[PDB]
Amino acid sequence: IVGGYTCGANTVPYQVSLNSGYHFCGGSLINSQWVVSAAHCYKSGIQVRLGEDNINVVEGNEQFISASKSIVHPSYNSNTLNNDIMLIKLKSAASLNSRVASISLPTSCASAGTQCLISGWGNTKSSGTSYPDVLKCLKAPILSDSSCKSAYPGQITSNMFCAGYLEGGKDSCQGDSGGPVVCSGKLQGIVSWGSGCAQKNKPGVYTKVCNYVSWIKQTIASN
Ligand SMILES: [Ca+2]
Repeated sequence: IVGGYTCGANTVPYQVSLNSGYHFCGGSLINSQWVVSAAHCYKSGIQVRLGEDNINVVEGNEQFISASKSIVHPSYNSNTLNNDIMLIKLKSAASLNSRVASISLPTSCASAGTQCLISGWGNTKSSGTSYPDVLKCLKAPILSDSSCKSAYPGQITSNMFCAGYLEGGKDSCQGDSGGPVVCSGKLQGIVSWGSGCAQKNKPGVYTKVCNYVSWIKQTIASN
């Protein structure tokens, strides 16, 4: 997250870190057994880390749970990042508490202009590289579809939305991928892509989770 703030330990209790020997992507706990992330974050051998603040220190509220299954969307296209969503099943149910909690899925899609909370352990520099140890947060508005298409002509599908600040300076970034965009208490986006981070006229692009609720529900009913 570039231009964000320190969230505060466990104040984003649905935020997970996906670990394969190191943090590589975020995700969102949607119930005791299931995490939503980005398909482009797929790796074999994922351990889901819940209750994290500093990902390099055991602070006492973590639950580390292996993935048993990962399910990339049937129509994910890594070339265009269309359908950039994945489900991860945990080997055992998380113990839900004040610091480890699920986030609601949407019923309706989010409105343009809504201020959402984006969070992660990704790079905090727009030019160069610095990865934070503690969880970072950013408040960012959903941009209009017209504005998003203008920014990335020929590349925005109906399953994507833009959010952030066209003047630059505030965005998600590498390493935030797969983590949440929460709007009115619902998981409305997944950190997906963008040209660079926090660059002028290049806002972040996010998977539009409300297009996937029927797939999420039937997949979890079946696995
Ligand atoms: Ca920790």
